[PDB]
Amino acid sequence: IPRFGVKTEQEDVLAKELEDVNKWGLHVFRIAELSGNRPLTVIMHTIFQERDLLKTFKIPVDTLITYLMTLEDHYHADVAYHNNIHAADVVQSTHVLLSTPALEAVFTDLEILAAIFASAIHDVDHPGVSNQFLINTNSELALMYNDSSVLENHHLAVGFKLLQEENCDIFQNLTKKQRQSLRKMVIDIVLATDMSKHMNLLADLKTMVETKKVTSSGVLLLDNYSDRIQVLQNMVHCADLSNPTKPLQLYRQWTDRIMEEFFRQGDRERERGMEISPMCDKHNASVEKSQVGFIDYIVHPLWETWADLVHPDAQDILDTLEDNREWYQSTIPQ
Amino acid sequence: VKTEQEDVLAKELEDVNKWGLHVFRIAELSGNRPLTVIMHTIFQERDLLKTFKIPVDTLITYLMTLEDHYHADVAYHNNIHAADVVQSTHVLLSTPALEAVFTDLEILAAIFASAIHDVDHPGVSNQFLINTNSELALMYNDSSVLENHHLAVGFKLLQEENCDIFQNLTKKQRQSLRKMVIDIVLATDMSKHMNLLADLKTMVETKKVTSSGVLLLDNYSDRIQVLQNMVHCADLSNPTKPLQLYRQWTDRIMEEFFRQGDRERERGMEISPMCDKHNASVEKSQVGFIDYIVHPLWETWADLVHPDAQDILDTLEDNREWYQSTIPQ
Amino acid sequence: TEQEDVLAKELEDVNKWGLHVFRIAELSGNRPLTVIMHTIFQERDLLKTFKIPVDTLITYLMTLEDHYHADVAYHNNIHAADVVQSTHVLLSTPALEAVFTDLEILAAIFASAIHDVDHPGVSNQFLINTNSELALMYNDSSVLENHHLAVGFKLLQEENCDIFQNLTKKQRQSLRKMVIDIVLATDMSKHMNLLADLKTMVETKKVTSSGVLLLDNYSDRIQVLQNMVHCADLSNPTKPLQLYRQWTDRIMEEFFRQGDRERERGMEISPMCDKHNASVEKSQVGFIDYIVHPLWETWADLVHPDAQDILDTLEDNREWYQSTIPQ
Amino acid sequence: IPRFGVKTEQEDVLAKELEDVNKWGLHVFRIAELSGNRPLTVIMHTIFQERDLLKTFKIPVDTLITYLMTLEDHYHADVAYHNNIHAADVVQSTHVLLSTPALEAVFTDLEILAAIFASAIHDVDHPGVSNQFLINTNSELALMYNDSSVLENHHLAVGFKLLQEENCDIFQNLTKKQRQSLRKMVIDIVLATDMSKHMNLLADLKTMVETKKVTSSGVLLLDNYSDRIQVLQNMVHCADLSNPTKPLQLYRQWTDRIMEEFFRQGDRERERGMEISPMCDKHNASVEKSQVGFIDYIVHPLWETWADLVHPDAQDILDTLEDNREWYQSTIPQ
Ligand SMILES: COc1ccc([C@@H]2CNC(=O)C2)cc1OC1CCCC1
Ligand SMILES: COc1ccc([C@@H]2CNC(=O)C2)cc1OC1CCCC1
Ligand SMILES: COc1ccc([C@@H]2CNC(=O)C2)cc1OC1CCCC1
Ligand SMILES: COc1ccc([C@@H]2CNC(=O)C2)cc1OC1CCCC1
Ligand SMILES: [Zn+2]
Ligand SMILES: [Zn+2]
Ligand SMILES: [Zn+2]
Ligand SMILES: [Zn+2]
Ligand SMILES: [Zn+2]
Ligand SMILES: [Zn+2]
Ligand SMILES: [Zn+2]
Ligand SMILES: [Zn+2]
Repeated sequence: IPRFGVKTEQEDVLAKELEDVNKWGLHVFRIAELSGNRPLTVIMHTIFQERDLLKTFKIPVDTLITYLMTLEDHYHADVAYHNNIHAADVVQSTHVLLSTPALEAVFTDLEILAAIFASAIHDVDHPGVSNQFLINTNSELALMYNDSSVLENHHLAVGFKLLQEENCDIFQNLTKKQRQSLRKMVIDIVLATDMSKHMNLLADLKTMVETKKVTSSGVLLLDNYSDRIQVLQNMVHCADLSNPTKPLQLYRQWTDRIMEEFFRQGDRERERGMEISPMCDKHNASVEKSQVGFIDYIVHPLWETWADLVHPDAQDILDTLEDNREWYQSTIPQ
Repeated sequence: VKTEQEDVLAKELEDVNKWGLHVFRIAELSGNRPLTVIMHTIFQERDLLKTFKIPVDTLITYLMTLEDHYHADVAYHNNIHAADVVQSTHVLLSTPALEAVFTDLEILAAIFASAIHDVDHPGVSNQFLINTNSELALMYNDSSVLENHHLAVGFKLLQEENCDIFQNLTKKQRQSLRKMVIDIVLATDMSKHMNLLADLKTMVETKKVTSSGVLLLDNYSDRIQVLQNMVHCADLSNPTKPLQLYRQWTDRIMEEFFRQGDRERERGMEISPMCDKHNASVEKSQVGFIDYIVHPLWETWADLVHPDAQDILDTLEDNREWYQSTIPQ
Repeated sequence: TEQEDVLAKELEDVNKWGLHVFRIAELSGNRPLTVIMHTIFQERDLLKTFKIPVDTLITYLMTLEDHYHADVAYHNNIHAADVVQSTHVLLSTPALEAVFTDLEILAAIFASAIHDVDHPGVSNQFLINTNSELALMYNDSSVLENHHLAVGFKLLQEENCDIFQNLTKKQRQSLRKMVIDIVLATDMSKHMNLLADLKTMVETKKVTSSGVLLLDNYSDRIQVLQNMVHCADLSNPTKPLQLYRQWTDRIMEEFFRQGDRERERGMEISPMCDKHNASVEKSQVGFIDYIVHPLWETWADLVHPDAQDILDTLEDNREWYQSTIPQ
Repeated sequence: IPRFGVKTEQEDVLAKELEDVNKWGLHVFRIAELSGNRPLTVIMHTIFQERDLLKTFKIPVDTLITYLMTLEDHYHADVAYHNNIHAADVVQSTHVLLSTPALEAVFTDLEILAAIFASAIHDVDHPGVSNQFLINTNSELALMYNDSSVLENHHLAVGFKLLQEENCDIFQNLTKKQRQSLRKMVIDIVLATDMSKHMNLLADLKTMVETKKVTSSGVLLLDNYSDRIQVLQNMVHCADLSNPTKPLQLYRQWTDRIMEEFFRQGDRERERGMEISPMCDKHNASVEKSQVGFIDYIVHPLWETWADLVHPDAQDILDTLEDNREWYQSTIPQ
């Protein structure tokens, strides 16, 4: 995109926007336009360089860029929510959560690499429909994964498979030991994004906040793998369910996108004479009531528990959530 | 009772048997279901549901399912191109020179084959899939990767819930249908164009017609060959359509080609031919496409059903001039 | 006929815990899974009940059996045949008499028949360490088990093979879910947590007035079915010594081959797979003590006292092997 | 790290057997027993060392052995004919044919590697039944490959797929251009092994013989890829059909195996109520007539043409073929 070794006017504007990668509330949609619809590539690249992950894991730059573009190319541009913009956002969000004071120096570079790589592939090749819809139509995807976390298993499978395309193996220089460890952590994290796992994921997290233990600096202390992976699973899970905690201006865009996607599934289900899934009926919808419900039963209980784990780090995020809830509350038409 | 969108749609569907159907218009009016609507319309028109005892619901379900597997984000190789090739083949099947030459099964094969010939097309060429070591290319050994895939997906989609539209055909019919469909779709791979055309010419030079001018086809070989070229012509019929339609196709294919070029540029790959938006020649390209591929093909087909395709050759030669006089200097 | 007079005679034990499966494999021409599944389907009148054409059932069974590897010493068609017949008997246990619908009975038996289809003779960890296509497809999670399910269902799609063609949509979805639930439960890594939940059920155990076990909701009925097939899969040590020793030789042969493969490859040799540092005897006793017995003891406490003659046979076979531990 | 790729205390007896690696009639069955059923791994290792392919293409020793073991592991031990022994034999036979005087210095190292690799993977994961059988039972395999060269397309896919297992990428150090060339040549060679392409192949070979050209040296002239790949295809095709041209003792063993595999398909076809395939009915078998017919209508016509192409290099191969043909003839019950 440059000319004579100097940034283009667009690149410069993009570079200036990217300066907020370490802040909750990055203008992720602005970055998607500026990057020519390459939010996931540019943001992952910026984060890998910010964290010096290329040197640490000897990842050639071109291989990194080639894989990222290939990964992004596999997110469907025609899907309203579960696309490359959602992935870029979950990546950036995870990146911010990883740098929380309460977790400073808690994770190794490899665990950090896993949290981020997992965030980047967690919804790749999402068809824009739920597991249940895939299950009810006897799709081969459902047949292949025995109707269990179909999409999630698929996202993982594809994320790894793309490492094999020409000059795409960003892990070519890791030892078998590192790769097996990285791989197990990424799998554990992504499978934990299947909402059907939510309740139990939160139950275990609350419990961890009970036996919780720290140091004289308030920094968390995680004994073994079981505790460290649990924090990472919930971290990415929070990032995936962070739309409601973002400045309303961003949140509203996420709401329109998820509803647009749900409504498309409802239309397809109606055409096919299937029962219209919950919240996927544009003729009997309550965008405001549903967002309030989403917040009261899932998002608030999750972030509240997280804010507790890293208290008081996630206070502003928690305040924003509660504020956005009241805003949606006051919007319900009587 | 009316419902406007319905009157305007059903009205447009009235041209289903005519070369020049306003397919883009039908796509809009049907809420983006041109393949479902047109296939179904055509299936009724030819009385196909009754002949092969295809339950309506199963057909509609399979059609929407198939249509759902064409990519909405692909400018050219999407559900609209599929619908067009289907309808274009439906017209070519009714040409006088072939009157009553094909059985109902063979008619079903040419149409189903047209419906799935490009399903799940990613918007990029075989060579791009090969050069990047895509899972698809490795699976098909770099040979007609996409075409093999289209077949595989088209058939596979029959196994989804209430999607087996051939559930009442016999093992004999299913076997015969499968083989014909496979032969037809694999023939759409452009790398096989030159040979297909040559082999077609040799057939015209043995054109064993009747007293009415109706072609004669004995063995499966002659038969399948006409079906392969028929579908091949349908697939390559954009230029022979009313200028207003042809122009939309041209804009669509270029959008897709340029998108591939941008992809290839991003990856540092050599930009494929006619895929560089910075070094384009839309007008010059189209003219060349017509002279070296489309016209040579259509002149041969019209030479097999003479004079059934005169208006087709005329519209072609006309658009050929329109784009030509559009060449800057 | 000179053969079936012997076979059919041997097949008269289908309902007894100790059938001579090996001899049956001989007499049937290495078709124990096809034969035994056939008998059991007639015995329970499953063909007429679900309107399964005879030709279709047999074609599928043969197709299914053909996908069990003849070169694998343990995880072959004989293990499959045996787990089927064993699940068959466990379903007739008094404490469960008339507790399961025919669909459920179908699911349990079908799940048993396909539970190990296309087993390569090596463990999930081996497929994982080698970056095999199977492990990459299933994200190193219950790799073999997911595969067994996929192939089992997939083979229904072959010529004249859909034995569930005449089931209603509801029956198909129900069966499908249950078969998956069962087979995924046979992954030994799920053992500990599957037994813990079985015991928690043994405590709050409740029966009907007729005595027969009272199975409330789906969660309770599937969990009982999961553990049942799991018991059938780990039944070898509870059978008569003669049979049991044949299984030990077979499992050890398969394990040693895997060990030899890991050695040629400079891979760490898996536990009990090193033929140069073997302990066939101590291992069977340890297998019986820390896994098999605890499982069959919790099952005894569930269908008490139905699983009595079996549990004693287990405790005896242990003594025998222990008396063979060198030192 | 052992001497012949695998460990064996019979190493001395194995070494003596492997001395004939460059000779037609190597005791392949004997080598299989001595290598612990690793004839493919041992023979490929020996050939790569002799041709110096590891050095030329920077193939790490351990990567090659791991791949060969993996590849050999995917030939089925329960299949009597299409197993690792047949693959080892075809590899070795192709190796001898590549060394024929009439072809000296004609092929590049890359083309030699392609011919040998293609021979090694040409029948991998063979089920022991024909393409026709897989097509008539609606096998998943036939569906994936639209009933066209089902087995052959699969042999190629598996052979290439296995390069992705841990430490199995023997082509990791080849440039992109080399990898594409090799891949195209291997695909072209293996697909030509489908017997349904036999007549076109032969007819084409005869044509080339008709206008055959030799250089200033006594070697064949091949300009374009088209003439080059054609010779390689016929060469491997000849190796695949070389059983009848080997010392009778070896030939008869091959005959028993193929018949055993054919009858197996025969029994399976009758169990399922299928029409038994030709030469698969153990109840109506004429093993001797069949071998004679096989030699008269397929093998001899092919080797006769190959002999002319490399005249007089394969004169003894042809002489043995005729001696063996008479042996089977005098074995025909009357
Ligand atoms: C901010 O919007 C949302 C953002 C993200 C999600 C996740 C994506 N898919 C899910 O099931 C949860 C749901 C949302 O809203 C849903 C809750 C109520 C209606 C839709
Ligand atoms: C309407 O034009 C076109 C319409 C359709 C096609 C087919 C789609 N892919 C192919 O390879 C042929 C090409 C066209 O023109 C191309 C040739 C020159 C420029 C683009
Ligand atoms: C009859 O023996 C056995 C029978 C069955 C099994 C199951 C099959 N695969 C498993 O992982 C468990 C293990 C046996 O013995 C093993 C335990 C110690 C050595 C081998
Ligand atoms: C050693 O003989 C044979 C050796 C090799 C083959 C090839 C392997 N598979 C084929 O289809 C051909 C066939 C043989 O003989 C067959 C032809 C007549 C009877 C069997
Ligand atoms: Zn998701
Ligand atoms: Zn997500
Ligand atoms: Zn196409
Ligand atoms: Zn097309
Ligand atoms: Zn198992
Ligand atoms: Zn088992
Ligand atoms: Zn072959
Ligand atoms: Zn072969």
